Amino acid sequence: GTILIDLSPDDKEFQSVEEEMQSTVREHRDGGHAGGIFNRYNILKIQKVCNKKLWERYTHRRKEVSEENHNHANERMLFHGSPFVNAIIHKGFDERHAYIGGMFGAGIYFAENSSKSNQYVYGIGGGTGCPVHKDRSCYICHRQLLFCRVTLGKSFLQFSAMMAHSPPGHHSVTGRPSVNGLALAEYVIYRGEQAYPEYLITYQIMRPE
Ligand SMILES: Nc1cccc2c(=O)[nH]c(-c3ccc(Cl)cc3)cc12
Ligand SMILES: [Zn+2]
Repeated sequence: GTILIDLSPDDKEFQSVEEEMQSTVREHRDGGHAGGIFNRYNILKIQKVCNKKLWERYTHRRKEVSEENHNHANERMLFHGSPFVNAIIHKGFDERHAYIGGMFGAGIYFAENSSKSNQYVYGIGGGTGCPVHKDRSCYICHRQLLFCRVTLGKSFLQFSAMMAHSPPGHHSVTGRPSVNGLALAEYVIYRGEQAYPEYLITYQIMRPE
């Protein structure tokens, strides 16, 4: 069902996605261990992910959520990094894509910081790095992130020092940073239907000069 349509770099939609990718890079407390050392990315391709079935799966759930939340889906655009990216874009998000050991329980995790999702591209803690060089900080191998439309609904605020169910009466969990000054928020949904994998970004991390 899925088709991938390339966006021209001249297209304002390309530029706005690249800008969110680039401007949400931060330094991480692991000093680059999981995701590599970089301040910016070389964006190689942005593709729009088009799947009618999956989109309708998403908009149905979004409607259910907003109807439970005074007509407010609380929709965000958030990054997602995973070794299952290629599965996700064909079959949609489901329980196989959950971070089982996550600080907010077994759910599917999204980030405001692109560099945060970048840590999971090769797996939990960056795994053993790129399959070709076994290097978590590879500057050569091509990486992929998703920029996703996500329905938060009523989100449970977890103040935090940084498949299951949502907490009763909520539709998601918000991981609010309570120590790392510059960290952006992280979010968890417990229904895969509450996200749609809208953009596939192919990129490299870049070596600082
Ligand atoms: N803990 C996280 C916080 C923010 C963003 C992400 C994210 O983008 N991906 C992930 C992730 C994805 C797949 C698997 Cl198998 C494990 C973790 C976590 C994650
Ligand atoms: Zn490599």
